[PDB]
Amino acid sequence: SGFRKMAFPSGKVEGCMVQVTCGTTTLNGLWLDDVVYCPRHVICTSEDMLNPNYEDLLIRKSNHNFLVQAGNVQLRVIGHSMQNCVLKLKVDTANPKTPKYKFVRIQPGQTFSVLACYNGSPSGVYQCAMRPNFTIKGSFLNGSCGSVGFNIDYDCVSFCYMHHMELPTGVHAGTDLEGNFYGPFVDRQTAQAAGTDTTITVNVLAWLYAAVINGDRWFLNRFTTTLNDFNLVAMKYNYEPLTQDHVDILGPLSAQTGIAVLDMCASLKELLQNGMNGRTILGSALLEDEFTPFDVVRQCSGVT
Amino acid sequence: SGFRKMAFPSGKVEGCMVQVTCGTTTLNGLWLDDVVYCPRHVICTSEDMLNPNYEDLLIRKSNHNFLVQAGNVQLRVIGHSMQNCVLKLKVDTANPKTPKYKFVRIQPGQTFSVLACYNGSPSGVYQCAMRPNFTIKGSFLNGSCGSVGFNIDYDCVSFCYMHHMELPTGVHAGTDLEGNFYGPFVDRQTAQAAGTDTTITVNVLAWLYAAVINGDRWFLNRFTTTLNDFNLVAMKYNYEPLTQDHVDILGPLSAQTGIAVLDMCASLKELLQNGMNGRTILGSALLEDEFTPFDVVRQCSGVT
Ligand SMILES: O=C1C[C@@](O)(C(=O)Nc2cncc3ccccc23)c2cc(Cl)ccc2N1
Ligand SMILES: O=C1C[C@@](O)(C(=O)Nc2cncc3ccccc23)c2cc(Cl)ccc2N1
Repeated sequence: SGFRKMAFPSGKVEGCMVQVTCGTTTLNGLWLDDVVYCPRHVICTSEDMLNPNYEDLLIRKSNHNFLVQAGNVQLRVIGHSMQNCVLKLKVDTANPKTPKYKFVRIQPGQTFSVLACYNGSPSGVYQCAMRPNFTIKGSFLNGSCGSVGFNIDYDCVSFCYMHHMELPTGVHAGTDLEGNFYGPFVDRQTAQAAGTDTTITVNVLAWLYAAVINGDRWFLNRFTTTLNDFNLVAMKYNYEPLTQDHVDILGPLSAQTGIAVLDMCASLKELLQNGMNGRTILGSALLEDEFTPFDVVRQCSGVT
Repeated sequence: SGFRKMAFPSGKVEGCMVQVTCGTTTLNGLWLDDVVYCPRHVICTSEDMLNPNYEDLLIRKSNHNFLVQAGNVQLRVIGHSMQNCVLKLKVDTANPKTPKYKFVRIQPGQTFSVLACYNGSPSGVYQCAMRPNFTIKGSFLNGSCGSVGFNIDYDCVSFCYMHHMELPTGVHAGTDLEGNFYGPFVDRQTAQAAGTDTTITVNVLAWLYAAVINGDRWFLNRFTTTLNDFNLVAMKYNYEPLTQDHVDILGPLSAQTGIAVLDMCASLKELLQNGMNGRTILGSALLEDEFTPFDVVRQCSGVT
């Protein structure tokens, strides 16, 4: 028992991290097969970042201007291309530590592990969620650019996120591995509005099921609700509306605990209207929305 | 910016995890050089665990009864010995993935990363603290035994914890890598009292400094205090007494923020006496004690 914000083991991703330098800018790159992926802002100077013309800036660059270092050995760049907001540097050596992998674009509300890196070196691993507004509440400093987000299914690493920037608000923005930003964000040093964020309702319900599985049951009540009634409350508290799709994904947890989804919704409704009254759930004094129903079942069943 | 409960990258430890079977019991082992370390309860049956005579039980076992599997290849056991609560299985092959390592016994209040494993396979990584009462609030299911806790300093892995058991209270207990339990715990299926736990005061102060570094400053007040006055409050709220040693370790954070340690103590005193009033600090509605002053500086400076 016990419930922790658990990240995937980072080993398969650590073997892919490289350092990419172009001019005076150094950031992280992801080496898979004979290709290194990194943010396209690696080609910028400080004056360029205010309004960069990436096409023009990349033209002034040659393969030899991209210094790729894997650990302490240098990689030879034989090709360069821009795909949306990432650069793909073709190297002459295939990474011998390339795991089985996929590039996937995650949906908001889904979770992933981030391997924070500096100078191509892994420094830490943490679990986070893609916010409904397409930002991530990470932990990233200057040089962290190029760090990736991923999920692991047995031996396959699904890369879903590459870190690009920190908005003036302190939240983080980035792309999938094809260079498409999640959200309305652009890779420019400009004020950018992230939308109104909401709480991931299905995840909070999954975490309430994890609390029940782990003995924390004080919040359970003698009430039930309807999807429509619950959603009136969810709207008032900036929670994502619950759909039958969310109810269906909560099926396994509803079966394991024997608590119908709408009964757990009623518990959540009372928690939202009345607060925690100074109590905690799984060691937290607020409602946690960074565990999906899949995460809760995985952790509560020990999937390796 | 941003502050996350970050674990160390688990790659160096994943390369050491093996599966150890003895009779019908399977748990995790740690393969370093030509030695596999695992909990000595691997030699027990269910009836044995109530009051095991480990010396007698181990006598009935031979090298060939210990099945050690690294990934999918079998290791040949050429020696077996019990050291306190761990078994050391000498194998004829040195682990080619053995990182530079040390066995260290951590002090209560210190933190470490856990690589949760099942059947010798890593399933997740999370950061936790050794509670002042020598328990850990982990996330462990049956089969997790043998999972280890560690810290990483550049290329050196300091192993500090091996998981042994879950107490009836849901908290976790285990040993250092020499088999010495942290706390009064014994490896028996018996009711065991963990002492009264306290909050790691120096860690909460470090986390308050991390909040200040990250912009969350609402809790800062126009007050100061003395070590003696603050400790009267710490005693009342089950917080560890603050010593000049803790003040000295907070030095770097006091210098970075320009907030004297006793001024931060006064902020903490008001937070303890008056609560959070429905506000949050670094996304948390309670006072976090699982980040040491070293963790805060490391994360806030990006040490790889
Ligand atoms: O300040 C910058 C540099 C930049 O490379 C960046 O934000 N990176 C970092 C990434 N993540 C977190 C950070 C925290 C502290 C400083 C830097 C961070 C950058 C890139 C873009 Cl596409 C737009 C604006 C900027 N503005
Ligand atoms: O139930 C048991 C089996 C035992 O191997 C154990 O607790 N392991 C597990 C370890 N960690 C978490 C768990 C959670 C759920 C079940 C098992 C857990 C065990 C070992 C000892 Cl030295 C004493 C009592 C016991 N009692």
